[PDB]
Amino acid sequence: SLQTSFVTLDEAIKITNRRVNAIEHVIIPRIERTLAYIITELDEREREEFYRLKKIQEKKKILKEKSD
Amino acid sequence: VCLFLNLANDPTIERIITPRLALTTAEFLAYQCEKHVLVILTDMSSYAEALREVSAAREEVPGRRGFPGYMYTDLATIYERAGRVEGRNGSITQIPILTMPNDDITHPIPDLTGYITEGQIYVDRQLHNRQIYPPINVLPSLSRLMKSAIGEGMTRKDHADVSNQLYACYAIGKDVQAMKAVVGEEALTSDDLLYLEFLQKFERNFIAQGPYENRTVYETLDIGWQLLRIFPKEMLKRIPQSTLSEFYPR
Amino acid sequence: NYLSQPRLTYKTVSGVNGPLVILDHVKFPRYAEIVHLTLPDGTKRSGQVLEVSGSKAVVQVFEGTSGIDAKKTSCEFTGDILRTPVSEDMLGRVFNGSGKPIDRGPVVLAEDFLDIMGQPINPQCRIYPEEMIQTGISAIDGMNSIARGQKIPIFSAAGLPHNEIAAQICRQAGLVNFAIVFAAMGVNMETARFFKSDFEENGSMDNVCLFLNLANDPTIERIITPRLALTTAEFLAYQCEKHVLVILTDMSSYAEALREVSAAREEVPGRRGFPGYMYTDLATIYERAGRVEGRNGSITQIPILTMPNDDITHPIPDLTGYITEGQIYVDRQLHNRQIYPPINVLPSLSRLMKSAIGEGMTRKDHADVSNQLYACYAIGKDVQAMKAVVGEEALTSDDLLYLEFLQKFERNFIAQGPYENRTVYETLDIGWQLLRIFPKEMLKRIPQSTLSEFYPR
Amino acid sequence: STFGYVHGVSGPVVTACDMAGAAMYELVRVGHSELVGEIIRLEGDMATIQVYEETSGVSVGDPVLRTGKPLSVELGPGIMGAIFDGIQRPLSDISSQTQSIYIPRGVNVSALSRDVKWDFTPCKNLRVGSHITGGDIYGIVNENSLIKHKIMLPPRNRGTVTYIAPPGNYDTSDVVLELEFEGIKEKFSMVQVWPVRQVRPVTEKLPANHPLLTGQRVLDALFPCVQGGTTAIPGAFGCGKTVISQSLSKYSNSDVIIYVGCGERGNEMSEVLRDFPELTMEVDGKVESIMKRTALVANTSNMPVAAREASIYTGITLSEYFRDMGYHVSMMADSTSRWAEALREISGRLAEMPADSGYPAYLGARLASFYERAGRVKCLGNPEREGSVSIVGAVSPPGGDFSDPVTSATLGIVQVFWGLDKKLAQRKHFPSVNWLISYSKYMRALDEYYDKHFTEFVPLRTKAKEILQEEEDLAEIDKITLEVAKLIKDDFLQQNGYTPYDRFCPFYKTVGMLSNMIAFYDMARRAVETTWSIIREHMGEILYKLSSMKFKDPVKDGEAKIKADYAQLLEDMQNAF
Amino acid sequence: PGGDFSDPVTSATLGIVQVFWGLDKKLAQRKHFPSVNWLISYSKYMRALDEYYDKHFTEFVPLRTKAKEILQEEEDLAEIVQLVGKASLAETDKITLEVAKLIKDDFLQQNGYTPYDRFCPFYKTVGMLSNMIAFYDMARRAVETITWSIIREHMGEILYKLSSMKFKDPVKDGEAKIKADYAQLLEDMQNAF
Amino acid sequence: RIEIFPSRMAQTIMKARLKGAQTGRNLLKKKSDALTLRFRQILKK
Repeated sequence: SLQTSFVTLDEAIKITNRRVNAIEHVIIPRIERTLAYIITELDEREREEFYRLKKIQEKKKILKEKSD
Repeated sequence: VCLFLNLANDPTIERIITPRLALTTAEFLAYQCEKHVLVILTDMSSYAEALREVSAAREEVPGRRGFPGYMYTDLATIYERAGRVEGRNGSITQIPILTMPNDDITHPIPDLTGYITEGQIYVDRQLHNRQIYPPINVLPSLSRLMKSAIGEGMTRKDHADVSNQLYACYAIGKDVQAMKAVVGEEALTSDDLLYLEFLQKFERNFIAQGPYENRTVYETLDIGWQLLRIFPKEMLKRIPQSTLSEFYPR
Repeated sequence: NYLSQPRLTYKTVSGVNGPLVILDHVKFPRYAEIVHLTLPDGTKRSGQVLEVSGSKAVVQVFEGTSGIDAKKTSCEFTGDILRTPVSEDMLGRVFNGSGKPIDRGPVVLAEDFLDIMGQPINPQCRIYPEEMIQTGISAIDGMNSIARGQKIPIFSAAGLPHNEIAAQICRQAGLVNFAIVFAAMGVNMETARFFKSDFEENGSMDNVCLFLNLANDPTIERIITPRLALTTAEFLAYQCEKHVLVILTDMSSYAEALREVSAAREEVPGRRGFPGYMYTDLATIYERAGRVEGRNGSITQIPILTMPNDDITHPIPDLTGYITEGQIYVDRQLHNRQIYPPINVLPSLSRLMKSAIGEGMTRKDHADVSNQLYACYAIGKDVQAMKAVVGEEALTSDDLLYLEFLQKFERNFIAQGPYENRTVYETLDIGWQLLRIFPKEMLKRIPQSTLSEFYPR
Repeated sequence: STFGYVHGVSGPVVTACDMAGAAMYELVRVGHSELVGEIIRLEGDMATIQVYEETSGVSVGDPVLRTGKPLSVELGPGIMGAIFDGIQRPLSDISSQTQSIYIPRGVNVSALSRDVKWDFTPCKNLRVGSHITGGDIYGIVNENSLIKHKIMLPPRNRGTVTYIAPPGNYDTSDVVLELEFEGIKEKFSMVQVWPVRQVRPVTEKLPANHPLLTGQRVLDALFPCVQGGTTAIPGAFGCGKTVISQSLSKYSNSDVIIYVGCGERGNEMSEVLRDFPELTMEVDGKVESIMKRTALVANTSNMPVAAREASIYTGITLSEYFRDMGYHVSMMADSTSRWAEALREISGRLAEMPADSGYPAYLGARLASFYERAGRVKCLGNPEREGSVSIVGAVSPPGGDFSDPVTSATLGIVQVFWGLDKKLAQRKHFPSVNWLISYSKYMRALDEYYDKHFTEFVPLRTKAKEILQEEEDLAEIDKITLEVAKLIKDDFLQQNGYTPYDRFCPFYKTVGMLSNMIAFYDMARRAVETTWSIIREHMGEILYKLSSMKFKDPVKDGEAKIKADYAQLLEDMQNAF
Repeated sequence: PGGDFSDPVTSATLGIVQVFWGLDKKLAQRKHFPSVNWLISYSKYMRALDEYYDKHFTEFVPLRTKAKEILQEEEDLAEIVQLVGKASLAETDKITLEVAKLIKDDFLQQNGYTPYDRFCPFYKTVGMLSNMIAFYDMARRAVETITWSIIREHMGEILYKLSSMKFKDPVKDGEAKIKADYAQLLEDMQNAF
Repeated sequence: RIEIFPSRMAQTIMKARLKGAQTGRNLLKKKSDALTLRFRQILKK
C-alpha cells in the first residue's frame, strides 16, 4: 500500500516541479520584460508630447512679438 | 601613438570635435602619407550624450530616447572615414568602443552603430562573472567582412566553413541550458548532453587567452577543431563532406 | 508697522483668457498681491495676481470669469499678500477654503496676520520626535504607532473608507494641550455633511479647528487650504504651546488642483501630467511639521491620499514617499470582507515607531508585542493559503494554532468598531489576549523578562 | 550700472531690466528683502533671473543689486564645526542672531563669522619682497587643537610680498597680505571666495595607493577602498547607513570629514544634527569631539531647490579646499538620488527635454564631473604637500532596484560598491554589507601597499573569496568548506559596533584573523585528503580559540599578535593526530 | 470597456461620485445580465441608509454584511480551484462555494425582458436574500458535527425552491411573503434531521 | 518576447497578469514542498 504510494508521488512531483519551473523561468520573465517595454514606450510618447507642446509655446510667442 | 585625451572634467561640447580631429589626423597619416592607421574611439556612448545634450539646448526634433533626429548621420560622418582607396597604399581601420546603457542592444547607441558599421563585437557580462578573460560571447557578435578575408588564398579554407558550424553548436547548445532550467538535468537525451558538453568546454578553451598571450589563426583552428572532435560525425550539418573528410581524423 | 495708503481702483482690464484677467496701466504691481474684483452686476470676487510684466498684471480670479466685462469692471487692489487672520478662537469653528466661516458664526478676531506661504523651519533648531500620540485605532497605534512630530500618510484607494476613518483619528486622539486642525480638500457634499455632523456633534469641537473645501468651490482655494491649515497649526504649535495634529484628507485631490493652476499660466506638463515642481509644493506643506527645541509644542501630519488604480508608482503616492516617514496601507481585500478599519499590517510600516514607544512613553512590552503580532500574522497568512492546497486537517499540528489566531487577529484586534474608542493600554490587553494562544517559547521575538510578567494572568 | 530694476516677476523667474553689465550665472539680490537670485538668460539689456526664495511680494521696480560673483563659497577660518545649507549660510549662527525658528527668507548673514578672532602666524622665511605664486601656504591659523588651518594664496593671483602681517590676532576682514604685481598693489584678507562649479586648480594628479582603513573587518580586508577613491552605497531605511556614515568619520585615517546631507528629510536630518555634535574621537591624548574636524552641509526638502542642487557642489568645494593644505579629506554625500530629483526640478522649470526617465540630458555628465573631483593629488604651492579627497555617495533607488537612470549612471563611475542589504539587517548580521554583489575595482592598485607593508595578505583574500564563492552553490545543494565559511561569516565578517574593542580593529588584527582561518582551512584540506567527523569533535577547543580571537582589547597590542602566534601553533599539533 | 480607473474622465468622476456601478466586460462575455461586478463597485451611502433600514427592513443589514462576505470568499477560492484543481479543499468552505453560485445565478442575475424579473420590489429582494442566507447559517452548523455531497441532492427539492423564487409575479403581495415563510420553514425541517 | 500593444492600460493588465503568476508559483511551491515532505517521510517508513 506504500510501494504503490511511493511511485505515484514521483509522477506527481515531477509534473508539478516543471510547472513551478515553467512559471519561474518562462512565463514570469516573459511578463517582466514585457512590462519593462510598456514603461519605456510610455516614456517615448511622454517626451513626444513635450516637443509638440513646447513648439506651440514658442509659436505663441513669435506670433505675439509679431503683433508687438 | 597619437593619444587624444578628453577627461570627464573637460567641457561637453569639446567631445563633439574630439573624434573629428582624431580622424582627420588619421586621414593624414593614411590617404596622404600611406601608412596603416588604427583608430580607437573610447566611449562612443559618451560622445552621444555630448550630442544629446547640445541638441536639447538647440530645442530640435528628438528621436528615440531623447537623442536627436540626425543622430544616425552624425554617427556616420565619424564612422564612414575608414577603408582603403585605390591610389594609396595606406589604410584606416576603426575599433570604436561604446557602453550600451542597461545592457540593452535595442538602446539607440548600439542600435544606430549596428546599422552603419560593418559588424559588431559583443562583450558579455555573464562570462565576465565567471572570470573568462576576453569576456566575449560569439552569438550577437558578427563580422561582415568574414566572407572575404578567408579562403585558400588568404587563410586555410576550412576556417570560413568551421565558423558556420561553431555557431550552430553554440546556438543549439545555448537553448539546451534554456531547456535545462525547466525540466531537469536528467531528462536530457544523449544528443543534448553533448551540446552542454561542448558549451562548457567552449568558453574556457576557445576563449580566455589571458591578457598577454596572442595566438595565430592556425593556433585558433587547431584549438578550435579539437572542440568539434568531442562531437560525433553527421551532426556537423553546416560542413560539407568534401572538407569534413580531412580535418576530422587527427 | 502697517500700511495706510489708499487702495487704487483700476478700470483698465485688457482681456480675459479663461480663468485669468489681464490688466493694463497698473503701476508697481506685486506678485501674489490679492485683488478684489467688482462685476457690473455688483457681485464681489477675489483674485490673486499670478504674473506681472512691466505695467501689466495678469490676475486670476477665484470664482471664475463668467459674466466679467471689459468696460465696467473695477479691479481695486490690496497692497499686501494674502494674510490669514489667526487666533485661539478658531478651535471649534468651521470655515471654508479661503477662510470665511461656514458654521454661522462671526469672522475671526486675530491677534496677528500671518503669511500663509510661511517660512521654512530651521534644520538646526529642529529636534527629534520621541513621544507617542494615542490615536485610538488599534490597528494604527498598536503596531505602527505615530510619534510626536512624525508625518505619516494613509495610502487609500478610490472608494475605501478613508474619510470614515479620518474622522475616528480626529475624535479619539492624544492624551496630555491637543488641538487638532482638520483640512478637507475636494470632498463631496455628503462627505462634507458627514464631517460637519460627526465631529461637530460629538464633543471634539472644543479643540478641533476644521475647515473644508467642497468640490463645488473654486480650485484656487484648494491650494490655499493646506496653506491655511498649517499656518494656524504652526501658530498653535510654535506660538502657543499645544500639540497639534493635522489631517490632510484627499491629498490626491490637492495635486489635481495644482495641475489646473499650473496649466492656467500656460506651462508644459511634467511626469504623467503633474508639473515638475510638485516635489517642492508637497514638501512645502509636508515639512511644516516636527517639533522644535525652543518650545514644547509639536505638530503631526497624517495626510490621507487615494492612489488611483492601486498604483504606488503614481507620482502622488511616490513623491510623498520621499518626504514623509512611512505609510499606512488601507486595503481593499480586507474591506470587502467587511472588517471596518481596513488597515493592512504587512505592507504598512511606521518609520519612527522605534522611538515612539517604550517604558517611559507608553509601556515596556510595547516594543516587543508589536514585533510578535506582526510576525505571527505573517506566518498566519501562508498557513491560510496552505489550508486550500492540502486540506484543513492533514497539514501540520503547528498550523492548527496559527490559523485560529488569524480569525482572532482579523475580527477581534483590527476590526475595531465604528465608535469604539480604544486606548494604548486597551490595545495591548487585546495584544496579550491573542498571545494567550501560542504558549511560551513559541513567541521567539519577545525576551524572557517581559514575557514572564505579562503572559500569565 | 550699479542697480537693476525688476520689470516683471512670473513665478520663480524675474526678468530684470537695466542690467547691461550682467554676466551669466551671477548672483543678485532681488527686492528690498534681498532675495538671492541667479541670472540664467541674457536678452540684451534685460536679464532673466530665477530666484531661489519664494518671490511673494516682489513689485515691478524693486532694486536688483548685482554682485559680480558666481555661485561661490567663502573659504577660511571658522568653517570647522559649522552647519551650512546648500548656499553656505550658517544655520547655527542664524538661530542665535535672529532668535527665531524659521529662516527669515532675506538674511544675508556672512558665512564666516566676522567677530571671532584667530591667532595668525606667518610662514617664517616668507619675507617682504619674496615672490609668491598661487597655492603657496602663506600662514597657519590654529582653528582647533586638531586642525591647523593653513592660510593659502588664491590660485588666480600672483606677485611679490609688500605688506605682511605680524604674528598676532586678526579678524576675517583685516588685511593680512598685500601683493605687488605689474599693475596694482592688490590686498586680500584671510577669506577667499571660490565658485563651486569651477574645479580647484592643482599641479598633477597621482594614482591613489593608501587604503582607507574605515575600521570594519569586512570593509578594510575584502572590499577595500583607497583614499582618493569613489564609493557608492545603497540607501534603504535600515541596512547600515548610520554605521558607515559615522564609523568612517570616527575611526578612519582621514584628517577631516565633510558630510553633505543633500535634501534628506525633516527628522532624518534632525537626528544627524543630534548625533554628530556629540560623537567622540580617540586621539593620542584624551578624547575630543568629532566637531573639531567635521563640517556639515545640512539641507531639508523644505529648502529651495537651487540650494539642493548646489549642496553637492558646496560640499565638494569645502572638501577640495582642505585637500590643498595637505590633509586627507573624505566626503560623505548622502544622498545623490535626492540630488538627482533636484536636477529634475531645475531643468523642469526651464522646460528642457527630459532625456531618460524624466531626468535631464546632463545627468550622466554632472555626476561624472563631480566624482572626478576626487583623487590623491600633489597640491599647488612651493611647500610641495600632497592631499586627497574621498567621495562616498549614497544611492537611494526607488524600490531598491539597480536599474535606474541615476543608479546605473553612478555604478559606472564609482569603483567600490559596499552593497548593504536589508535582509542581512533583518537577521541582525551587522554590518549588513553583502558579499556577492559588492566589489572593488581597487584591488590591482593596492597590492603594492600589500607587498611593501603587510606581505601575507593577498594570498588570503584571493582564496577566502573563493571560499565564499564556493559556499553559495554548495548551500544550494566540501563539507570542510561549509564549516569554515560559517566561521568567517560569524566571527570575521560579523562585527558588533558596541563592544569596547570590536567597534574598531586595526589592520594587523584583520590580517591576523584571516591568516588563522585560512591556515586552519588548508591544513584541514590536507587532513581529509589522507576524517571530518572526528575533526569536528576532537578539535572543539581550537575552534573555540578561533571563534574567540575577536576580543583582543586595545590594552593588548603586542599581545594581540603574540596570542595569534600561540593559537597558530596549536593548530599545527592536532592536524597530525 | 477600457481604462478602468486610469482614464481622466473616469479618474475625475470617482473623486466626486458616491455610488459607482462598474459594468464588467468579463461578465458580459458570458452574458451575465446585469454585468455589474461586485468587487470594484461601491456605495458611499451605507451609513446614511441604516437609519431608514432599522425602521422598515430590520432584517436586511445583517444579511448584506454576510452577502458581501460570501461573494469574496468564493473569489479567492476560484483562484485556488483554477490552479490546484477541485479537490474541494474543505467542507466548511465548499458550502460557501455553492451558496455563492446560488447567489451569482439566481440572486444577482436578472433578465429584464420577462414580465416578472423586469422589476423586483424590495420585499421580493430581501426575501430572496433572507432565504438564501438562512441556507448558509443552517448548513454551517450542520458541518459542526454530515457532508454536502450527501446534502446536495438530498436537499435537491429545496435547492430547486431557492432557485425558483425569482419567478413570482410582482403582483402577489402577501402571497410572495407567505412563500418566503413557506420555503424557509421547509429548510428548518431538513436541518432538524 | 513582447505580447501586446503598449502605452496605455496594458501595463495595468500585465501587472494583474504578473501578480497572479507571482503568487501562483508560490502556491505551487508550497504544494511541491508539502508533496516532497510527504515523500520524504514515506521513504523512511
